[PDB]
Amino acid sequence: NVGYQNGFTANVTTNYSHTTDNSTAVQDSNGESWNTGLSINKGESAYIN
Amino acid sequence: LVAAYPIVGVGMEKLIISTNEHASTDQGKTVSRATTNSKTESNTAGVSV
Repeated sequence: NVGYQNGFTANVTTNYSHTTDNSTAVQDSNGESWNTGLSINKGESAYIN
Repeated sequence: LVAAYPIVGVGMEKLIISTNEHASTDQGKTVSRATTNSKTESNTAGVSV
């Protein structure tokens, strides 16, 4: 950066850095389900008397 | 002189066909629930000039 404050000024900055990280997690689950169902046979589909 | 003799024969009136398929329908529902708990931890260094 440059600028004006009681005359001309300038600054040049550098930077470097190194971070590390580690973590856990635990996740449960639970559920239920239902179902129905049919079928049919077209041809030979009923019996009579 | 003439002979005693029977003469027969058959004749078609109608004809009906009937197929064979096995159709099926199904219907279902579902319900579920889950929880999660976790924890992280991190560190950082750095130098600028």
